[PDB]
Amino acid sequence: EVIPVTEIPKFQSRAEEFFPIQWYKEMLNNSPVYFHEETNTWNVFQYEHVKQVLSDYEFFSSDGQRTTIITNLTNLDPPDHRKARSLLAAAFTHRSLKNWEPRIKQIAADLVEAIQKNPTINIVDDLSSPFPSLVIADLFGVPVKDRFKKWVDILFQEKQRAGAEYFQYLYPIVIEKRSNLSDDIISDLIQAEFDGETFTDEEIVHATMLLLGAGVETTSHAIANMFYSFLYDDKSLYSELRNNRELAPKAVEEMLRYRFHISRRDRTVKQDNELLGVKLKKGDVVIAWMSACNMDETMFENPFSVDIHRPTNKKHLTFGNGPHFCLGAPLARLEMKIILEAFLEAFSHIEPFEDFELEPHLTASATGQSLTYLPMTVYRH
Ligand code: HEM
Repeated sequence: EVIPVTEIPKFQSRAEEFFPIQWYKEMLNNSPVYFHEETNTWNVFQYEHVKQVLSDYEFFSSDGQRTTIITNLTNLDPPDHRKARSLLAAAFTHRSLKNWEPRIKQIAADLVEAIQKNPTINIVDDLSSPFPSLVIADLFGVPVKDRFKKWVDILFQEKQRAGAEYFQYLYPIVIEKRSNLSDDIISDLIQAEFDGETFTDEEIVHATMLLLGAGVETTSHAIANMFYSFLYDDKSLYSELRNNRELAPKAVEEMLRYRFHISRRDRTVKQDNELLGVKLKKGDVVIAWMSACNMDETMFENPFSVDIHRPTNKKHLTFGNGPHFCLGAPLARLEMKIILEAFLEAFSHIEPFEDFELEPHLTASATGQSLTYLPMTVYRH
């Protein structure tokens, strides 16, 4: 049973759903452990409850009958999760993340080089939408000619057709790489082994589709919302980053705490318990609202303000917590750092369009509402 999580807050505007800080403050102050009769869900907003739901799989299972949304990795609890996680993790080593940085830098340099003389840019079409698709295509090892945005657009049934077309495209590339191994994700998934078990070629195609669904639109949203913040939240932050070019990672971590909305994951209660202060029964569904708990003043001082120097920022739960903690988190942080650093090198100052209207430039997405357009005036020094 697909649970329509959109019906819990019932937002009055796309703009509110895009940045629901008023609703987070209401739930944290008045209703932090909230039973929603219409969806038959429990809803938790406080940092210590959200963290417990995400990680304590003995009590809060990822593999229940009801959900908020090809290996089903995200739907497995330990012990069955260990093999799937280990085989996919073979493509996300410390060595690969080190080797990816100069490749991702090249891609960012080319995207920014295309807009370097622009008086005005559109973050979405010029940067946030193409960049994570161009990156994942390079990291997969796709032929240079195919270097792909189309796929994830369509991968959003339209869905049956698109998945069958991706499969026919990639299946012969995996077979080819099995005989012709290179430093790319597909080659690392071919060589992966757990207790003598390996992926089949078909499983590797599915693994790449899971990585596309996990890592493209999420990263696009995170980048667009970071640039949104520089225009609309702390308008002095961009200047601070220009003045000290080592601050990019701190800025990325604060934009993942402050401007990624809405982050929520569901679990199914596995055993009766009152760990969240209320009696729950086996089969109950709990939604953990990570974006809300990222503004819990018990963990984050001055939580409704941008502060890239807040020493707790690295504790945000935008990537989850526990066994399912985002496999892509290092890559996501690297992509956001590299695109921000390339942008800072090109542009001395950015300004919003006085006439930009948010409501007409938001569309429904898996995370709530996403920018369709984000204009800015840019300057060079
Ligand atoms: C800003 C970007 C991203 C965000 C906000 C994000 C968020 C998340 C979250 C919250 C989970 C945990 C789900 C849960 O507990 O139920 C997760 C899992 C995962 N993410 Fe990410 N993600 C991002 C980028 C990426 C990228 C770039 C990749 C890969 C290229 C990726 C691959 C995955 C995978 C494979 C899992 C499943 C791990 C498991 O279930 O063991 N993600 N992501």
